[PDB]
Amino acid sequence: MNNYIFVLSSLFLVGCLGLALKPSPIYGGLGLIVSGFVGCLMVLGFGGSFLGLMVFLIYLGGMLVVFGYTTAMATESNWLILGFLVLGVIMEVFLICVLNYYDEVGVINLDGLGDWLMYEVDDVGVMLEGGIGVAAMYSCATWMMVVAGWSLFAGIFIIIEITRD
Amino acid sequence: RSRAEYVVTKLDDLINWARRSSLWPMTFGLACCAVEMMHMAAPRYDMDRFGVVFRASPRQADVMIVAGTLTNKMAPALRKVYDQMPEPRYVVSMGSCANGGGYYHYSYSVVRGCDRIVPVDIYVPGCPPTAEALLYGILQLQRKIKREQKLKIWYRR
Amino acid sequence: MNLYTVIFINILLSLTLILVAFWLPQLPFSMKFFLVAITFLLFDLEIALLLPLPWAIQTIKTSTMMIMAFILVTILSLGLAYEWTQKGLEWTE
Amino acid sequence: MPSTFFNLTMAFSLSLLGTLMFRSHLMSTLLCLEGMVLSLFIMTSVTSLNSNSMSSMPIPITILVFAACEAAVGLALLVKVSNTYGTDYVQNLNLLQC
Amino acid sequence: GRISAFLKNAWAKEPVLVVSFSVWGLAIIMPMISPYTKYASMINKATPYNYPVPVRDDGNMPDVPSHPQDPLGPSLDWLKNL
Amino acid sequence: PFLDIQKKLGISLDRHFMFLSAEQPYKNAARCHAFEKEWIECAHGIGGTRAKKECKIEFDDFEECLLRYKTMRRMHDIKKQREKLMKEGKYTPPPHHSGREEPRP
Amino acid sequence: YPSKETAHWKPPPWNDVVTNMTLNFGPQGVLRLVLELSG
Amino acid sequence: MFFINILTLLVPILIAMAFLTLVERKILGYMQLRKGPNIVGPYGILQPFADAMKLFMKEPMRPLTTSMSLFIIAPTLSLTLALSLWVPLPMPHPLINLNLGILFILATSSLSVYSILWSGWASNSKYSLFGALRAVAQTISYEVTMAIILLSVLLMNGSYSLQTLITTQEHMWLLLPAWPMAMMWFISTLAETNRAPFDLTEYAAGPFALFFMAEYTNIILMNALTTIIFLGPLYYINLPELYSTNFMMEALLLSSTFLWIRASYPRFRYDQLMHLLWKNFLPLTLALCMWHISLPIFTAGVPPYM
Amino acid sequence: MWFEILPGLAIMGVCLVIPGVSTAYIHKFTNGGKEKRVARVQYQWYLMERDRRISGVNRYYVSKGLENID
Ligand SMILES: CCCCCCCCCCCCCCCCCC(=O)OC[C@H](COP(=O)([O-])OCC[N+](C)(C)C)OC(=O)CCCCCCCCCCCCCCCCC
Ligand SMILES: CCCCCCCCCCCCCCCCCC(=O)OC[C@H](COP(=O)(O)OCCN)OC(=O)CCCCCCCCCCCCCCCCC
Ligand code: SF4
Repeated sequence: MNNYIFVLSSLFLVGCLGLALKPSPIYGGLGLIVSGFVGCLMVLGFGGSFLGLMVFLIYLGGMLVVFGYTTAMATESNWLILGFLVLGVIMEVFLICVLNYYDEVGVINLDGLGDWLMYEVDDVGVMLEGGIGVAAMYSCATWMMVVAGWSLFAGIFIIIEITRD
Repeated sequence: RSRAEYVVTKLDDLINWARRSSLWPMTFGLACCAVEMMHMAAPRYDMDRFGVVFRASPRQADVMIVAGTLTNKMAPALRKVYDQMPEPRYVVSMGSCANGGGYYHYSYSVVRGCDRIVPVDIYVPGCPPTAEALLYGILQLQRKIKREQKLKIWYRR
Repeated sequence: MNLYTVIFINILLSLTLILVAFWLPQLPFSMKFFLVAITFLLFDLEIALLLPLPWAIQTIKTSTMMIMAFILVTILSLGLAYEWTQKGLEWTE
Repeated sequence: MPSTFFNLTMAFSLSLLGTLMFRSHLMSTLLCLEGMVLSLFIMTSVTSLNSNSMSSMPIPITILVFAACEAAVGLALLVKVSNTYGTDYVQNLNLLQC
Repeated sequence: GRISAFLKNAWAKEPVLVVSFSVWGLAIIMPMISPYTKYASMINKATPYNYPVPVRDDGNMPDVPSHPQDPLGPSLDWLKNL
Repeated sequence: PFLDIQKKLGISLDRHFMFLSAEQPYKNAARCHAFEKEWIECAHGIGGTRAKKECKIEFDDFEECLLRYKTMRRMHDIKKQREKLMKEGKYTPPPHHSGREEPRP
Repeated sequence: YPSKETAHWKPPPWNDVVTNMTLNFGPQGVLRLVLELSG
Repeated sequence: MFFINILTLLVPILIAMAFLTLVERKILGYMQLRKGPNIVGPYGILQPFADAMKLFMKEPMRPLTTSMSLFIIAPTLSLTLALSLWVPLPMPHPLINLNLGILFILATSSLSVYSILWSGWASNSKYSLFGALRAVAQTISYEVTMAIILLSVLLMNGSYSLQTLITTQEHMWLLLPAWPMAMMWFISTLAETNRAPFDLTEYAAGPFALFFMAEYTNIILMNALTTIIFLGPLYYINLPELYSTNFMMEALLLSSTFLWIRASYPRFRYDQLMHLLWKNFLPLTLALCMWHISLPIFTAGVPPYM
Repeated sequence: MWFEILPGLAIMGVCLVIPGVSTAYIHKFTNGGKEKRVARVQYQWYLMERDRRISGVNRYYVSKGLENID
């Protein structure tokens, strides 16, 4: 259960590798959805559920909905991408193995897998979950709040102006 | 007989019971007979109570009720819709037009019976036959597909 | 571990259902859909901004939080009013 | 955490290399762009949660919102390309050479 | 007159926008009117999510109490009587 | 920054959440708050070059707290030596490290 | 400088410058509708 | 014991789904002056089982041009999202207690609209793709209005938990403070479940049965969610069976209300549905969202964190 | 008549009685006649771990009162 986060990170790397290998855009969006779910799982494993549910509710929830929608109004095989994907995953296994043995405990350590996921946590305490600071954006970072709001308002104006035709 | 054939017969009973209890038609409805079809759908006779669901898509259909006059302009459409329907499919022709041309038998633009286009399981006679009689035809179809022994034939292969 | 077990059981049940379902029998683009899709993107990110309000309601400086939330929902209303006035909400040639 | 952060940086590098090596699909290019965006979100969120930086957990929300509006702009541009050329092929976009 | 007629026949033909705009205006104005607006901030301040760290006194300050069961300090009798 | 409108008007639009030891919601201290505070207290008022030259001890302590590279090296060395003594068999784990100990609150 | 690898180019223009749905309504069934749609 | 609890949650939900199909047939028949199925079984109780067995027994007409990957993925995804939607629900105690269960619910609905979009793109027909785009736009717009409505009513509640909602509801129903929100939430759940008058309506046998199962499961879940949020059942710490029974009764009335609405009303137009949402709900939703932002501030009724 | 639908109502009502009641009963059985203690915060999780360490059988629900104090 200590290799859970590393397995998730490897799955994210595999999904990003396939997305870079660029299949048909529907399958590319499917791989991006899988990578988004995996990134949600990593964020939930590392900490508060709020940022993970932003990934799972806003990134997965809306953004790739609109990617899939826009791909659906678009149009497009050759099956080579699966061949480079299996070649890439066996090369990835070989590369993480050779990096694991060669750097001793550097970026990758076999014995250190799962030992350094949670560094320090406040065992006794309320007000520690991930949504509290993002809510403090309403109070502490009003400049963040207003630049995000102005970004969305200007984005509305931009989008209708571009698609006005 | 052998114990395996008893289990095969019971499996045939279960499958045939499922297929006759859940009989979803699309009515390839043309005419007078399609009006009488929806009078069978009407609350008096209640094929929905019988397990027969009104207004199903041809992709979800089990039996095609050929209701009306099949013309030469409509016969390719009939054959195409029959081909789109999945493999466990039956055909109930209803009315003299779909049976043998009927009152337009000697017409230049009328197919003399829909059996020239699609294989008809059961013919319902009348012009129009009553909704009572069409429901008779549907129950006769349920009895007919109850009589099927597919795993028995496969075991005796 | 519990949620992992339940999601695995859910996926396994659905997969075995589709497996028994198989084993048992033996262009003309429209601009307006893209418009409502991007309008959903903008409103959904504005939801992402609005979502931490159950924890932002507990702050000491309730006036500043209230002012920011009021301004934000006001610019939601203003953007929707813009799109309504410039006919991005109807389906008409 | 260092192994998973290294994996995230290699995921970003792979997505960047996929962005830099174009194929026929501008949709695939935009998908690689959001591969980079998603990798950035996970690295920022894991860094904030590891450092317990509650003041800077709004930064993932801001990168998500800003990159999503940027990709909405890019999707609108791809819609314009698909409308003018029938398809979204990037080799149709080449008459500004002269 | 004309403005009153405009709101009147607007309420006649479509009340959705009228109700939404009136609810908007009420949400603007009612925090500026009700006397309970400050009490939300007072309650949020009084809610003790963190440990109150004791202070090492030199005896020059008499306002801080030595005991929690003392008359000195910010009591919440207003909260009990709210 | 390139322009100092925030410093001229005295406002703090984005200067109050620059680092980990800044203002935090409900006084929740970030990791290495003391180390970063020590580094900033050393480095303030002497410039970047003198901060790099003179506050190197404080910066190295803060970086070691933030990254735990030497901690990972030490723990990996301990675990590798313990695994070697497992392999040659001249050492046994104690009851408290084997999961059988009397718990304390 | 018209070379062999660039002589095919043309100068830019001075000013820098209906696909519709042909639906077949039908078996909802003795009606055929060739229906011409703009969205 | 946990796997036993998993089984005794999921299996009765599927039984409720099948008998929801049966009771829809019976209620629609009796509202149309006829009967439901009663021949198949003693009183029709074997009719959903016969329907499911026929649907799994009929061969699936699988076109070769359709992508087998998406054709596999869409119905299995839709069913597993219906069950994952069901798991974090307290009745009054859940199988799994999530900190942000309502966010989990909404994002699972987002994955469901992935499922319908993937099914529509896999169905190789231009009319099917057009109807798929229309259905995704419908589901998406009613999802954004659900998210804003639910955000405001939990601004009244206090957190994204559901036991916090039970503690909120233990004195009165949330229908009285948030009844226009309740009406818009009910309409939004209707248009998520694609029930009449918002149905606006490809797959044969197996996948069709899976989609039918998941849609009816989502219908029961939208009813249960509306019950838990807006109409609080009676909760007592010494007995939870009263809460379970009362939640049961209100969920059955809300399911009957969906079947009631389908019987009573003709379906909407696509332009009329988008017009209704984007011109009547979302203005009211935003106005009431800011009103429910303002309400605890000027009433000092800010809810606790727990 | 209209009461013929009440068989289906009874089946659905029963099979929504099973999930919540069964969940509560299984929680009480697995935690010793008490509700499943929820840890929404690190403080509550720390309390659970403290009870698990005090109880001496590696189960948190075995609560110890004054019998452990002389
Ligand atoms: C949660 C428990 C269950 C609740 C629901 C129970 C079942 C009810 C079922 C009814 C049938 C529904 C079937 C589908 C119908 C679809 C059509 C439909 O509903 O259209 C909506 C219709 C649409 O109206 P329309 O179609 O006429 O269009 C309006 C636009 N014009 C006229 C220009 C064309 O109504 C609405 O959109 C209104 C929604 C309700 C708003 C209620 C506001 C009340 C007041 C607000 C607060 C004000 C005071 C604030 C505080 C002040 C304090 C001092
Ligand atoms: C056919 C292909 C289908 C592909 C898509 C599959 C979708 C499945 C259905 C939707 C599942 C959604 C899961 C979303 C993530 C969990 C959300 C959440 O809130 O997680 C946090 C929660 C604990 O957080 P909290 O509530 O704060 O608790 C602490 C307080 N006591 O809980 C946790 O921390 C638990 C962490 C894990 C939770 C997710 C488990 C996923 C299991 C793997 C699924 C894929 C398996 C591999 C592929 C199988 C074949 C397809
Ligand atoms: S058989 Fe008679 S009733 Fe039926 S379609 Fe022909 S003319 Fe009409």
